[PDB]
Amino acid sequence: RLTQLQDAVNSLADQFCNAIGVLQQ
Amino acid sequence: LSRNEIIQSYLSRQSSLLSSSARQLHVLVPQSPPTDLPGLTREVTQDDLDRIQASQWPGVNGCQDTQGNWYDWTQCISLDPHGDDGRLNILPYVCLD
Amino acid sequence: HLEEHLEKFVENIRQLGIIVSDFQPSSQAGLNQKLNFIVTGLQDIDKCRQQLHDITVPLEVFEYIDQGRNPQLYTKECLERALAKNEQVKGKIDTMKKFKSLLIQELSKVFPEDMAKYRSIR
Amino acid sequence: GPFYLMRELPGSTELTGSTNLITHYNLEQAYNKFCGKKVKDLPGMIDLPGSHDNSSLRSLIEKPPILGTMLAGFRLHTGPL
Amino acid sequence: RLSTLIEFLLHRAYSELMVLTDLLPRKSDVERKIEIVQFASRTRQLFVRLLALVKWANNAGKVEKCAMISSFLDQQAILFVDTLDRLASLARDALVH
Repeated sequence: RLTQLQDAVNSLADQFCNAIGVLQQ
Repeated sequence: LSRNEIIQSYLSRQSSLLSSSARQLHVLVPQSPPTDLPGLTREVTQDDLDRIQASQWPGVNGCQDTQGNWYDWTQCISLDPHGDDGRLNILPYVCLD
Repeated sequence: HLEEHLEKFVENIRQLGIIVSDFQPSSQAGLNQKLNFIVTGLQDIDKCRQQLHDITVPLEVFEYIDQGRNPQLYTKECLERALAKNEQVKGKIDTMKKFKSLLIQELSKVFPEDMAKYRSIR
Repeated sequence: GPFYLMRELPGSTELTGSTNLITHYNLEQAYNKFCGKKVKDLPGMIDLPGSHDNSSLRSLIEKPPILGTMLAGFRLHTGPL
Repeated sequence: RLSTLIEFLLHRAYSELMVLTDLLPRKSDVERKIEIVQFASRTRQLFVRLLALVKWANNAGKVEKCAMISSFLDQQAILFVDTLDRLASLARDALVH
């Protein structure tokens, strides 16, 4: 459960990253 | 780092969605003003020890959920927070083999 | 103004010298001699007049001029490239703003508290 | 809550991409003249004022740009043939 | 300024061409000194045309550097966005760590 929560937080933060990357591209 | 291929981008959506995932959402739990040791200074109260062992305590022994189904820490809760077919899956908190 | 006229006179003197060399012995060699002397004197004048001014053009402008093209060519291509670049970054920013507005609508649909706090931000 | 939120608010700025890409430096007239010239060169003007141009000569001119009058008059006699 | 130095270099080249024409007419043949003088005159005319083109480039439209600076600013903004993305990448590296 807690590992899933950490992975979900990391994926949420990555979400920001991939979105912005796509935009600049 | 260019990426951005329709295929490369499409893989990203599936991988990210899999890790993450009518309300069927857990019952809201409010303020906890009396904590068992510091907040209420009720350390070793026998009722509390009896309640944790057999009674349903909303946050000490389990998660209430909506629809009334009660999920204990060992059990895995399947719930559907978004209004979509895909359902979030809280694996067991304790996972004692 | 005067420097351009001096350059045009030098070009005309060069054309006249070329025509005299290409033509016949009858053409007065003393005439071409006086023409070359006057051209040298005018160049010394072109210099003295243009010895303390401007100081700029540190660009491949010379390469474009020597690249069989005028500013009416290489400079136009450079300006078009700059315009394409500036139009593209504006499209970038506009698409970013659109995606931000979409996610703002979605997060407003998600939490009313977030709606209130972003209304306070706006 | 308001505390530990919105670390700072940016304010209003001018240097931004705008629909008037041409007026970033107010050259909306230079771009118009460029489009008009494209819809219509230096080598052409040189060939009209004189005759034509060349290649080795242009390279020599670029390299140069990067870098007894009575006796001269008399020295004319080369028997020019 | 720079145009003055270019004109001085052109005058020096013209003097060198005059000396070469002298040498050719002296040691050159009658049908050779004339050809050498014609070639030197063509070179001088090309240099004068190059000087006229340099004047036209120093004149005409004086915004080339402005457009170059605008393009450089746009490229700097794009590089700043890329640096922000790479900062997010190193931040998530620290996170997974």
